[PDB]
Amino acid sequence: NYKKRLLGTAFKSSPFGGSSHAKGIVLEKLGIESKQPNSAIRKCVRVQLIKNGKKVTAFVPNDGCLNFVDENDEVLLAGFGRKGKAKGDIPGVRFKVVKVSGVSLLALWKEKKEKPRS
Amino acid sequence: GLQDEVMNIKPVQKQTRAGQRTRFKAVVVVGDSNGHVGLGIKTAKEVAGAIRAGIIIAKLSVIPIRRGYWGTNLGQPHSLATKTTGKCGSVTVRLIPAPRGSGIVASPAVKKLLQLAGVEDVYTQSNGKTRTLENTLKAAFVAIGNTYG
Amino acid sequence: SSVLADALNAINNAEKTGKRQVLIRPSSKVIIKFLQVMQKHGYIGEFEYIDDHRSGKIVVQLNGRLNKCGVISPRFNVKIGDIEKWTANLLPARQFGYVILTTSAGIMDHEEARRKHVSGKILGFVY
Amino acid sequence: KILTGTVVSTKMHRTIVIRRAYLHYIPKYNRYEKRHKNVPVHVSPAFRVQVGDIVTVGQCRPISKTVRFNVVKVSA
Amino acid sequence: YESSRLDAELKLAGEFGLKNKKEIYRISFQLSKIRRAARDLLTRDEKDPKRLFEGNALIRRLVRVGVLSEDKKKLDYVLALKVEDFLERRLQTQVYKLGLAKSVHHARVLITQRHIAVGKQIVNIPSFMVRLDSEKHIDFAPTSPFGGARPGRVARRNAARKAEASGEAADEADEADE
RNA sequence: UAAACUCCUGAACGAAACCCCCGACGAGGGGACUGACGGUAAUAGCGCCGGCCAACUCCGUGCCAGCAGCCGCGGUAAUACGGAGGGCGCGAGCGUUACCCGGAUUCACUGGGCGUAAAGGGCGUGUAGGCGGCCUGGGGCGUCCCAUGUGAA
RNA sequence: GAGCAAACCGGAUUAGAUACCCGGGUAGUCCACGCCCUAAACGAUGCGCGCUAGGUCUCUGGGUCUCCUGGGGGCCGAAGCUAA
Repeated sequence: NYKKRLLGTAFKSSPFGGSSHAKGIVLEKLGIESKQPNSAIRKCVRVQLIKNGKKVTAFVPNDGCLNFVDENDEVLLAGFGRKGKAKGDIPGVRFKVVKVSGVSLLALWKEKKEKPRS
Repeated sequence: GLQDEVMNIKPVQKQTRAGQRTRFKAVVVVGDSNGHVGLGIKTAKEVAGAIRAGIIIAKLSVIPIRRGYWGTNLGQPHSLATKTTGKCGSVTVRLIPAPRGSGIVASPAVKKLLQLAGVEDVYTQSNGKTRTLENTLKAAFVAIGNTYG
Repeated sequence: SSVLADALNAINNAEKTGKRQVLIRPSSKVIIKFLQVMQKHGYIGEFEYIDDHRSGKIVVQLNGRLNKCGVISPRFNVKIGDIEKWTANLLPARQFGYVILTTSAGIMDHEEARRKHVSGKILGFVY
Repeated sequence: KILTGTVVSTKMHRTIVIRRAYLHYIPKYNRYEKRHKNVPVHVSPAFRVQVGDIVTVGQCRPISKTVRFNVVKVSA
Repeated sequence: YESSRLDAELKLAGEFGLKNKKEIYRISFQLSKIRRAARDLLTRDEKDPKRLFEGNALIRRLVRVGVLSEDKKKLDYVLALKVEDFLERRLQTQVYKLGLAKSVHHARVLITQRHIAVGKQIVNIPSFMVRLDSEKHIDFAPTSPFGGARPGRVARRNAARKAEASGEAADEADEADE
């Protein structure tokens, strides 16, 4: 080109359609470990989104029981949070699964006393 | 009729043998609002001594910014006579006059000077290197000196 | 480079040293025209034609003050050879100091240009 | 409208190719850009205009495809 | 809006007559004095209150500010419209200013309820922009708070004759007028 | 009168259809009709309080469950997780997800740089191209001004 | 093709020694013709021009030659610049 073109800004979440939410199907209910010093088993899930048709990894909030996510449960991805990513904890997870909504297969953690239920 | 506003006071710490010891610096602007302004920076172990020291220093070294002043010939009511662009080092500052109600639209370094300057309404722009210290401030100061009218 | 830039630079450089006089530069019709405004605006004590080695030059009287940095603290070229800078009467620009423009009308200060209602390359700004 | 140009080519029948040159301010850049275009102009007598003439072309109804101009007259 | 108004007036700690009413901040330190805020605090806090006062949506509010911002002169008052520009110009506001209603909300309902007139034509649009030289009369069928209004003085920019229960927007009131 | 306390001015306009005259189809003046409901105190706030950034204590939890914009926080004293109390700011909406522009002068013109941080080409010769000393005269292409047309809604 | 010396062949040192030390030694190092085209190819600083205190040593030319003036190489330093 006349001048080299630099890479521009990229959107944080490509839920495609710039949509607020996208629904996908769980491929696998994996568990990833944190980075930096923190350690634990963060519960995550690969999801096949309809919109992008993209496959993504999403965080599953709440202590949950075991959690209510299985091999092929329908789920909604919020991108909850600005990015919806958990950078400090787990790289590669762009979105959060909304179970607060309790929409789809993701059930809400029951009887959660604390306010984060919201 | 010397208004006295204080730009700000900083703690300015220093380290010496096994020990930190701070002094205070106060920047004080003094002006008639009729065309005379002075800036003085004085330091002292205590904030008050510093401010008073600065005020006295500011009183010395006064400069005739051409804004409005006491009813006589008029400067520009809280605004500048004309647009000037000044480059100091990599820093370039641009000042453009504005009508009343515009406000002082500028980045902080430029703003802080223009306000004590007595300018109420201006449109500004910092371009090039924006080291506030390095030359944005110096650049602003030169820009002000340059103004005629 | 640019003759005009050279002149502004020479004065800028000389003032820093605080030279009373300065061969601002070899004389040119345009350069002298510029100096005349510099005089009227009060930036320089004045200038004079001088003969150096049978070549015409313009001595520029520097004019300084007691308080601090030179009377002409600023002086920066704007339009430059790589990119010319032309401005409409609309955006002459304003600052506390003046800008010297060159118009078909002649070289005028920003205020003067406004009066004439003319535009032109913006040679430089001083204040 | 009316344009002025030179007859670059006599070769065709009843037609002449006139090369009009134009300068103008470009709306975006405002740079003064110059470009020229060739227009086929209708020449009925086929003796009217010879190569080298400067002529004024005038907007006309379509005579032929890719021809919307008639030789108004000879400038020279 | 139509949410708990009272708490907002407190906490903004600025007098807000969401009703005509009292200033003290609701919680933790109603008593303690809080004073001049920083520019930053001022900017955000200013937004919510300037808006909250009018009880208007951000969408409407934004347009008004943008216009006042472009025009030269201090944005704040020009924006403010004591009668000056925009904000107090709204018909709903004027009725409040006129004393027809005790509060801005009440005025809003009056205007919506149709108990208001402008130029005799009845207008129930609170967003209605009142221009200078318009009369804001109280609907014939209605008539009430005018009493008690008798002693109260009115902005120089406006005026009202208690008898007709009419009033006029004389001119755009300056912030000083505010 | 603020409080304490007692009770609840009055939501539950909607109507313009089926204008004329003077005055600028405006303001104003004169010459359209029509409401059963018809008088009750009568839905709610949301975000945040580790630093940036205004707002801190107890309890629960124990690298878990979770938070997270960045730096980061949680492995038995956590102002960073959940609740509570308290606090700061200002919910007929509020918050999330997706996508576009912004911040990004990060495809730095405004407005950045290259001794050692990323960055001088191993050096020269020279093509295209970019740039060009002093004085006078012609032209008026750039440049500036005026008028006019266009710049729909 | 004298000397030197990757690889290689030996000696020693070492826990091991595919190394450093010692004895040998081929390519190569030299010449010609052609090719390769790299580098801490470094001032880690592209070229030209103008302007902005001086001091000191030095190479080369001119001068009225105990110093001035021109070109070049170093050191110290005004103003200024720089994150230092």
